[PDB]
Amino acid sequence: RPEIWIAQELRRIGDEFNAYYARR
Amino acid sequence: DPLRERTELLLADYLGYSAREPGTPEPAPSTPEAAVLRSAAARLRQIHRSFFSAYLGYPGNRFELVALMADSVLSDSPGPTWGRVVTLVTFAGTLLERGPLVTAGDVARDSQRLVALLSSRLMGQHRAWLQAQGGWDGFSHFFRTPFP
Repeated sequence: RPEIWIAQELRRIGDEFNAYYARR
Repeated sequence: DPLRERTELLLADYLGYSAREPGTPEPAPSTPEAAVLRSAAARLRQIHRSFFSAYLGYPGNRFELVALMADSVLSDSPGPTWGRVVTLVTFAGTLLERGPLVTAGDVARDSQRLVALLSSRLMGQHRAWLQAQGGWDGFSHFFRTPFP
């Protein structure tokens, strides 16, 4: 089920991207 | 719901832009949040060029792929964040892109299907979360945060 792995990377990418803006 | 309609307009704007015929003029963002999303998506693709470039000419079922992941990407702990929202939407847009370097009706219906899917996921389980963030104005403010 490749969706589980890609979702994982999208989740990591999104959390990291969010952190650049979170607060500043 | 006005919040639903504003959400649908935003996704239609961005995914429509993503799906457009190669070499045609870029449509002007319809709203401030549409311009912010376009800018944030572009920066995200720059940062993760090799990851997104790999799905750029994606020959498989575009709707299925996003439908399989939309709930976990938005839901799974830590939970929904604007970063996740942009990432999922940017991923969906990537799947729709065409062009000379890539190639080296269908797109229309797929973009419509993705607009409906993503709107529903946002207005479905994460509606309360979105309102507490100040809605799409919160989104715009979040990514306009000044930098060093």
